[PDB]
Amino acid sequence: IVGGYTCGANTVPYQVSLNSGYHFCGGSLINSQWVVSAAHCYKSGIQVRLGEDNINVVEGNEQFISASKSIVHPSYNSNTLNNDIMLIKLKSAASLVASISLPTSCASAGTQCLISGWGNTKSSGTSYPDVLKCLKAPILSDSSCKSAYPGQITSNMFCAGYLEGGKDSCQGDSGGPVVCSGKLQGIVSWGSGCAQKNKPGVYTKVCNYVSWIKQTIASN
Amino acid sequence: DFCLEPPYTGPCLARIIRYFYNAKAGLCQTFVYGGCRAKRNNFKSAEDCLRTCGGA
Ligand SMILES: [Ca+2]
Repeated sequence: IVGGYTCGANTVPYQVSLNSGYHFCGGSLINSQWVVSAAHCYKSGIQVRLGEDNINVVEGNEQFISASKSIVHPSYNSNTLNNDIMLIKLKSAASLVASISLPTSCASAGTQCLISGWGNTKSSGTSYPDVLKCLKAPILSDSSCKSAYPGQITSNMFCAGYLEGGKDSCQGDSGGPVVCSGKLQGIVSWGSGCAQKNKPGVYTKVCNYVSWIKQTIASN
Repeated sequence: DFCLEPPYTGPCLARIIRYFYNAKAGLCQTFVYGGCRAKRNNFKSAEDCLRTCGGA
């Protein structure tokens, strides 16, 4: 997260880290056995880390639980990035660390959201934080999103952020949450660099997937 | 030669460690891959990188 602030320990209790010997992606806990993340975060052998603040130290609220299933959307396209969503089942239920609700309706342009993660905090250069970082950012209109990324924005994507630059998600934040009025509306997905002027972050539009998420979770 | 191209993070926002052949150094080295749109100088192990690019 570039341009953000220190959340505070366990103030984002639905944020998880996906670990493959090191932190590589975030995710969002949506019930005691299931996490939502990005399809491009698929790996075998994922361990989900819940209750984290400092990713590099054991502080004691942690739960480390293996993924028993890692289910990429059947229509994920790894070239266009359409349908960038993945559901991870936990091998044992997490002790509730708390889940976040799925949306009942899509969010509109200008809605303020909370984006969080353990990704790079520099827009030019590299600094990875120990503790979880937070950013408040608004959803942007589809028209502005498509002028920022011509030919690239599908109906399952939205932009969020600040066109002047300096505030954005960055490498290491993928798969993590964009929460707006207590609902998981987005998944950190892609952008052009990070926190660049005129290049807001692009997010998977979770509201389009709620029936699929519910049915897929219940069928596994 | 794809082994001579600089490593490509790509537009996705993961922090995945991959290997690339560094021809300046004559070494397979690590870099951050964002999770999508990989180019070919991008390997999951040092052994795969050396096998494909060693000596380029
Ligand atoms: Ca910790």
